[PDB]
Amino acid sequence: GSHSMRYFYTAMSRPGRGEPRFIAVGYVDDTQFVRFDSDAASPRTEPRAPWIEQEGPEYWDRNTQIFKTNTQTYRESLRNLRGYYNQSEAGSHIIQRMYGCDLGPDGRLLRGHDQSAYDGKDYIALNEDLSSWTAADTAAQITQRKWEAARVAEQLRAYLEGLCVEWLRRYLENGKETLQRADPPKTHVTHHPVSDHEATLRCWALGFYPAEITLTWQRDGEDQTQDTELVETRPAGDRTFQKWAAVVVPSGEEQRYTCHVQHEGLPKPLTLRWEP
Amino acid sequence: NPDIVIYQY
Amino acid sequence: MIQRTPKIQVYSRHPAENGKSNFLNCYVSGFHPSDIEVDLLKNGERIEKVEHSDLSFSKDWSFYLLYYTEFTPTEKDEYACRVNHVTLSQPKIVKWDRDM
Repeated sequence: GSHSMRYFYTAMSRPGRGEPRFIAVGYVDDTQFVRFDSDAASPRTEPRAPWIEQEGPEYWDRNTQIFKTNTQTYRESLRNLRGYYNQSEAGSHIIQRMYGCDLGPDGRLLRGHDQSAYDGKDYIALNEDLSSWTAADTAAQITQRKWEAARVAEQLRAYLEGLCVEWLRRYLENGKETLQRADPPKTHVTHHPVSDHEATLRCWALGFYPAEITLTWQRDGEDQTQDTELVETRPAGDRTFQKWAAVVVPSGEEQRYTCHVQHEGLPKPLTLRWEP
Repeated sequence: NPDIVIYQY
Repeated sequence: MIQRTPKIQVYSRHPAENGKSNFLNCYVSGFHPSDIEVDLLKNGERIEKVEHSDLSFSKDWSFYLLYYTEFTPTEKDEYACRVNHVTLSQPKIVKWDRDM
């Protein structure tokens, strides 16, 4: 599983246009709680969720030192990777990092993660065993040799099993009312004529949290995946999410179609039809 | 809270 | 180098109701690299006050951003979101449709 914490780092070079930008954001499930941007007026770590604002100056100062050290480290790493790939000095490149812990319903660690990408492609990732690496190509094997010599994986296992779970459990308690309460979707089916012979049936899910959800259309109990337009789950802007699924149906056959909804906040799945 | 495992690639 | 086209959705925070204050959202996702230009439009012209979320990305490494502004839906006014990205030969405009 029911909870997780993730940090997302993005480092972007911009030759001829200044120093590389480093941004870090932190999430508990689908709630962002922290941000750091090296391009800010006076780069420092900022709160982004009410339940983190109570943390003292020691917390923000330690985070700022970690993110400032990372800013310099990713600038050097971008230069290293440009060389490993024999790339021109003219182009912009990006290193991304995503890491964190996943806790089951019992509050116990299910899985630890630490993944990196270069220009949108998997580069190096810590394996499930929390001790070995998967390096996607010859360049990433150079980073693998450095990280094995530095014993990076042992340090990451200690973080993921220890401080990551400790801090995730602390945030989950300080924000119990907004993080542990699953808001069930508000659902409804709308109908929109396409012509005199067809209509769109759109099944809506609004104001739900967490973002994970399944919306499907069936015709006489048969899945309509090929004929369904399913939009990506999108943020409403108030920490809740939205999603819809639509099917074009012959006019007069709407009763044969059902929308199926599965979400954490719904103990049993829903079956909805258009109700004129 | 983020980790302090900071190494160049 | 991987480059991915942005997916664009234009919608309101709350169900549209003419004359009632709401928020107009333009959600761009699934793109790479991160530089992207997003304009919220009111009758074909740029909206002055527009805010945006912090740059983050999904499990597949693609970026996403939310651009948002306060608005009041009316019968006469048309809204849209205009997006440009290195993967697009020209800007892509998606009109706001209250039924989507």
